[PDB]
Amino acid sequence: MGPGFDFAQAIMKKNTVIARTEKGEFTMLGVYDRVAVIPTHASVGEIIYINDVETRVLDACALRDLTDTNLEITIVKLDRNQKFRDIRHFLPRCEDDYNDAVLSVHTSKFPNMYIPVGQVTNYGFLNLGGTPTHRILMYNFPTRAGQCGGVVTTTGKVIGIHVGGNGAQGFAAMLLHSYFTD
Repeated sequence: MGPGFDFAQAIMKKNTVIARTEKGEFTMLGVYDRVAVIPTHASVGEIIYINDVETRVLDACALRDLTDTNLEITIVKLDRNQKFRDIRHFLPRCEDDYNDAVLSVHTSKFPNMYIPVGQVTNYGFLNLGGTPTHRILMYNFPTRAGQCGGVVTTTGKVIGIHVGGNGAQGFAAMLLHSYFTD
């Protein structure tokens, strides 16, 4: 509908796949080469389904900060025959608050879904499903099951992936440029 939705659509149309684990279907953001991200609660194993195709997992790393606190991001390298467009130059370098964000989801259940979530707070600490978690972004939208892995963007920046909600607020794990240096 406007330039925020334009940037979000450009990311969804080239840099997302549908990932399926034993814990469900997730929006999965591809970042560069065969490297993608998914919420750690997806419990990625040795094999994952990517757009309903059986795919070997070459590496999976559940990130934690240097206090050994959960970040809720798993970085997955996929045994896929095709690379993602490199979007690392759209990742923020530092923790920050944002205005006017969009949460975008693409699954069998929720195809082509875009939500204007508005103002995003650097929330920091969250007890997420009983797990102490750091680098959490918060938005005041009643997100639901089915939105986990959804991409949070502003114009020009890919800032997080949706990892939970409390019925009134939604929560994303930050993406930082430093997670994807090679």
